[PDB]
Amino acid sequence: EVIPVTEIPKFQSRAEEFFPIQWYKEMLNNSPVYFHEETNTWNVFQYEHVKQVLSDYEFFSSDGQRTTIITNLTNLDPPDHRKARSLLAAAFTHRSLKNWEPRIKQIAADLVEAIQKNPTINIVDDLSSPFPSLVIADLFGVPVKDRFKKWVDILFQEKQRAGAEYFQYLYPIVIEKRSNLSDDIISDLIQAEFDGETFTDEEIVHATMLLLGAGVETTSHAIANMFYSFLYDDKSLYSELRNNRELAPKAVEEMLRYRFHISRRDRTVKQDNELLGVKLKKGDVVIAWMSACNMDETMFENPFSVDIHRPTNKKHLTFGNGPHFCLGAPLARLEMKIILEAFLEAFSHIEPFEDFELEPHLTASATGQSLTYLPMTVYRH
Ligand code: HEM
Repeated sequence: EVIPVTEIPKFQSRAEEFFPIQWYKEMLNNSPVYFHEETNTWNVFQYEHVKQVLSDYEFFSSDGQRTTIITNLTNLDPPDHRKARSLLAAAFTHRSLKNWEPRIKQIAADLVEAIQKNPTINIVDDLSSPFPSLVIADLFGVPVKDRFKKWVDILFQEKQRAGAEYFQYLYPIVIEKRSNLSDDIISDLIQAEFDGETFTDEEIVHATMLLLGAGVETTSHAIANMFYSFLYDDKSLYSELRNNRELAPKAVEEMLRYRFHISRRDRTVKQDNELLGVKLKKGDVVIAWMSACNMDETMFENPFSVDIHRPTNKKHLTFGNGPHFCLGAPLARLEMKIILEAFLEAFSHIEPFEDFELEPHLTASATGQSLTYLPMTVYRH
């Protein structure tokens, strides 16, 4: 049973759903452990409850009958999760993340080089939408000619057709790489082994589709919302980053705490318990609202303000917590750092369009509402 999580807050505007800080403050102050009769869900907003739901799989299972949304990795609890996680993790080593940085830098340099003389840019079409698709295509090892945005657009049934077309495209590339191994994700998934078990070629195609669904639109949203913040939240932050070019990672971590909305994951209660202060029964569904708990003043001082120097920022739960903690988190942080650093090198100052209207430039997405357009005036020094 697909649970329509959109019906819990019932937002009055796309703009509110895009940045629901008023609703987070209401739930944290008045209703932090909230039973929603219409969806038959429990809803938790406080940092210590959200963290417990995400990680304590003995009590809060990822593999229940009801959900908020090809290996089903995200739907497995330990012990069955260990093999799937280990085989996919073979493509996300410390060595690969080190080797990816100069490749991702090249891609960012080319995207920014295309807009370097622009008086005005559109973050979405010029940067946030193409960049994570161009990156994942390079990291997969796709032929240079195919270097792909189309796929994830369509991968959003339209869905049956698109998945069958991706499969026919990639299946012969995996077979080819099995005989012709290179430093790319597909080659690392071919060589992966757990207790003598390996992926089949078909499983590797599915693994790449899971990585596309996990890592493209999420990263696009995170980048667009970071640039949104520089225009609309702390308008002095961009200047601070220009003045000290080592601050990019701190800025990325604060934009993942402050401007990624809405982050929520569901679990199914596995055993009766009152760990969240209320009696729950086996089969109950709990939604953990990570974006809300990222503004819990018990963990984050001055939580409704941008502060890239807040020493707790690295504790945000935008990537989850526990066994399912985002496999892509290092890559996501690297992509956001590299695109921000390339942008800072090109542009001395950015300004919003006085006439930009948010409501007409938001569309429904898996995370709530996403920018369709984000204009800015840019300057060079
Ligand atoms: C800003 C970007 C991203 C965000 C906000 C994000 C968020 C998340 C979250 C919250 C989970 C945990 C789900 C849960 O507990 O139920 C997760 C899992 C995962 N993410 Fe990410 N993600 C991002 C980028 C990426 C990228 C770039 C990749 C890969 C290229 C990726 C691959 C995955 C995978 C494979 C899992 C499943 C791990 C498991 O279930 O063991 N993600 N992501």
